[PDB]
Amino acid sequence: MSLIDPRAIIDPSARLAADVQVGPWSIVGAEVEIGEGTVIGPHVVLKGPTKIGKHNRIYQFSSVGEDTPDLKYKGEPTRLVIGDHNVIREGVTIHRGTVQDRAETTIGDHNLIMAYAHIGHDSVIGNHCILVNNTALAGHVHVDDWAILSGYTLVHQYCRIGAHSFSGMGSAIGKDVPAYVTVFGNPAEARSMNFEGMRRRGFSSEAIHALRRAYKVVYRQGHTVEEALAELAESAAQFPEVAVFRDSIQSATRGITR
Amino acid sequence: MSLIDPRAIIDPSARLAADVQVGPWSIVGAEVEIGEGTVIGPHVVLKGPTKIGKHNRIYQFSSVGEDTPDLKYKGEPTRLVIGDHNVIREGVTIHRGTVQDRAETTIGDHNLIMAYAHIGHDSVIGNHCILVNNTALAGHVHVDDWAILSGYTLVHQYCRIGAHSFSGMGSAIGKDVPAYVTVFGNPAEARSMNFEGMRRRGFSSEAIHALRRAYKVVYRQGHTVEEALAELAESAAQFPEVAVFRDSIQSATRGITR
Amino acid sequence: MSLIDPRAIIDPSARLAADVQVGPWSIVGAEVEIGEGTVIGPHVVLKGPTKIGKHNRIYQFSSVGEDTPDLKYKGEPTRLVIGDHNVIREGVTIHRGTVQDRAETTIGDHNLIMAYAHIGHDSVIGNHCILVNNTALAGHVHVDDWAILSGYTLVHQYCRIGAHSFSGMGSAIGKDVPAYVTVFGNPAEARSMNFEGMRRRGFSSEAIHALRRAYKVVYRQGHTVEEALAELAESAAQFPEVAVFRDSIQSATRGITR
Ligand SMILES: CNC(=O)CN(Cc1ccc(-n2cncn2)cc1)C(=O)CSc1ccccc1Cl
Ligand SMILES: CNC(=O)CN(Cc1ccc(-n2cncn2)cc1)C(=O)CSc1ccccc1Cl
Ligand SMILES: CNC(=O)CN(Cc1ccc(-n2cncn2)cc1)C(=O)CSc1ccccc1Cl
Ligand SMILES: [Cl-]
Ligand SMILES: [Cl-]
Ligand SMILES: [Cl-]
Ligand SMILES: [Cl-]
Ligand SMILES: [Cl-]
Ligand SMILES: [Cl-]
Ligand SMILES: [Cl-]
Ligand SMILES: [Cl-]
Ligand SMILES: [Cl-]
Ligand SMILES: [Cl-]
Ligand SMILES: [Cl-]
Ligand SMILES: [Cl-]
Ligand SMILES: [Cl-]
Ligand SMILES: [Cl-]
Ligand SMILES: [Cl-]
Ligand SMILES: [Cl-]
Ligand SMILES: [Cl-]
Ligand SMILES: [Cl-]
Ligand SMILES: [Cl-]
Ligand SMILES: [Cl-]
Ligand SMILES: [Cl-]
Ligand SMILES: [Cl-]
Repeated sequence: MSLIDPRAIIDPSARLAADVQVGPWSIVGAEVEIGEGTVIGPHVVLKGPTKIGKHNRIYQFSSVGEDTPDLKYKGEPTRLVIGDHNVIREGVTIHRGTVQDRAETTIGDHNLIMAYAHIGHDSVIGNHCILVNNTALAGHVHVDDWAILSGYTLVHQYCRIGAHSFSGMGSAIGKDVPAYVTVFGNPAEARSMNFEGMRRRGFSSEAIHALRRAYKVVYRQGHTVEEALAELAESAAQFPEVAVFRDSIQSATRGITR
Repeated sequence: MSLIDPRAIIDPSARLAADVQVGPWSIVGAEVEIGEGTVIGPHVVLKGPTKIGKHNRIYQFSSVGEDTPDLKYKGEPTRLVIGDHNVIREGVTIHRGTVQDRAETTIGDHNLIMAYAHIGHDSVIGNHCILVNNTALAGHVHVDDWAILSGYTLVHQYCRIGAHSFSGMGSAIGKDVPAYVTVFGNPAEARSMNFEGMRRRGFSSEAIHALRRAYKVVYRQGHTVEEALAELAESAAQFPEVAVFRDSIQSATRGITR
Repeated sequence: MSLIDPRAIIDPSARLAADVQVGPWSIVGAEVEIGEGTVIGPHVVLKGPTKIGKHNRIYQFSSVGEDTPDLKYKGEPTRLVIGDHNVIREGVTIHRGTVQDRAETTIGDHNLIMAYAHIGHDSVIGNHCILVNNTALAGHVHVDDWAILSGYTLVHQYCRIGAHSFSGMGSAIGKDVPAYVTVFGNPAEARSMNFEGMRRRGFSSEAIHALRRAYKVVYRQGHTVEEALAELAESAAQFPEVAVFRDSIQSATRGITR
């Protein structure tokens, strides 16, 4: 019968587009905004200030928009922003981040965040990412587009997870993961690149070839990071996809996973 | 108090035996069937098409019968079947599986699926199994009778867990685990055989001895798998419990955990 | 707004201080006692016999006071006791323990038990401890004061975790961790001591020095545990912090994490 179930609790300051659905026993707290086409399941807790975009789905037992730990001071404004076409499965926890220092927690578009995954404060997820069951981002974690974190992947605070990268199940990531790289184990170790994912995306053969060579430059020829960046310079100018790889290594603050 | 709490939602398509109990704020969805003596706690989400048998117990915050990701086409029929005398603890997630290709998700009888454990699509659990807290079966996983997967055990798609086998806590299983074998670590490694389980089952002392010999044949004498199967043939003809072990090795598709 | 939400269920045997808050769709079961200033969120399940103290916060989807597995006999009395100023985040599970053999499950004061963490039967946690997300104590685990168990730390039954000790993310602890010791990995290995924590607690620089020397006596000088205890004796009599360390090694029942 009604799009907003009568058993849900909707705070008067929440703002919901006219077609939003909310299931029974869900709570949509103060300062939570929900855009067109989004479906909130039953037994969902939403807390704000939080903006959720269009055409999202949030499943049962999720807590989205929770308090950030250790604020600089009491009542520093925080925020969580979720874009469009995302799926947040059961039991997921997502915390807000601080606004003043531009460290909101942010999730882009077309992401899949699977059961019991955890998105810690100030983390930023791009587009078309997949965080499989029980993945946990500790805090201040940046996950660039098309990355796949397999089940039970744990990510240390401040780590960057490169575009189109891949972690194996149960991986424990302490350092940055360069774009395209595949990591496994606890502690995580680089193995290869996700050539599969490149093909599914339609990369040319020449760019794949140039990425395979780039992997060897960084990981298999005894170079220092500095020497590898200088050697990749030329290929990175020719192939935007190698520039993605090179740029991910240059902006690494915690060293790269090796 | 009524057996179906008045605050629970029971879909007009669901079919329940007359003595079934359902707690407050629980949803028994469309196309769910629940047999005699089952108790559903509070805050449970059941979705279908799902058959739950007799004398089961399903605890709070569990999502039992969720959607399979792996559909060939929109509305391909899918199903989850749970047998009798099972206990499904809090927070457990169980996905359905496809009917057409005989790949339904199936759980037999007398199983214990402990908190936050995850049973992915198309998986098949036998009888008298224990999946400890946070165990995850990614998909297409077969758990044979009496197996124990210790807490936080992660199992790769398509793996077979043999009868009476055991995994140590935090194990990450990528290959098949032969019957009776104990495995540990990330990545998992074979260590020994579950002699304790054998004695709790009543095995004769000759059969336990033959199984200890069989472990060494496969794992300690430098034999190939082909060589080991040939050498086990004789003992397997004498002892049904050694045939279990031999048969588990012969039907391995991902290699055996070593 | 009423302190006890009209949608919560409060068993007539439960005993609450007058100012206790209890959110919608929460169950305070039989034999649950709750003290002054404690706040129970929505969607919380409390079962007894369980005592919760003063100024505690228990978040959504938590099951606090659950049954102990395999009691000596049906209806052997069990209990869980939680002290004051504790925070129990979402999805946390805490089981009771047996009363007769002094094995209740007990939690002291000023503890932070983060999302989806698990406290198994007969476990004892002191004061000012942090169990990060998804930390799991299997059963009969003792956690001394100021310990920090990072996310996804798994603890085998009967282990003791010493005061001021630290585990890295994803650690799988199978033996005792001495006080102050930092451990990492699956299986866990000792790396150093938590000198940071000592500084934040205000230890004198002479006591930190004596603890650094004590670490080397146990771990870096080829001594047996017996030898090391004899050599530490003198410093332990002079510094109460080194006695903490020595006493944690002497009372180890599963060997120490090395
Ligand atoms: C189906 N493929 C796998 O399950 C491999 N995989 C990566 C992965 C997983 C799922 C997806 N998608 C789901 N909907 C769309 N995409 C994509 C890649 C794992 O993480 C395995 S571990 C694991 C897996 C599931 C639960 C618990 C655990 Cl531990
Ligand atoms: C009591 N034995 C253990 O706790 C050993 N165990 C195997 C095991 C565990 C339980 C059972 N049963 C429970 N009811 C009946 N059987 C049987 C074997 C583990 O998985 C340890 S780890 C762990 C354990 C519990 C929670 C989280 C974690 Cl991480
Ligand atoms: C901020 N520090 C860290 O996040 C480091 N940490 C220890 C730690 C963590 C939190 C706290 N507190 C929170 N409120 C007060 N204290 C203190 C120490 C981890 O366990 C990282 S792993 C992890 C972290 C969080 C979620 C999932 C995972 Cl997997
Ligand atoms: Cl909108
Ligand atoms: Cl999921
Ligand atoms: Cl956080
Ligand atoms: Cl993997
Ligand atoms: Cl790879
Ligand atoms: Cl692929
Ligand atoms: Cl792309
Ligand atoms: Cl039935
Ligand atoms: Cl679903
Ligand atoms: Cl459980
Ligand atoms: Cl699934
Ligand atoms: Cl073993
Ligand atoms: Cl009190
Ligand atoms: Cl009590
Ligand atoms: Cl006691
Ligand atoms: Cl938390
Ligand atoms: Cl327990
Ligand atoms: Cl760590
Ligand atoms: Cl350290
Ligand atoms: Cl320091
Ligand atoms: Cl102190
Ligand atoms: Cl020892």
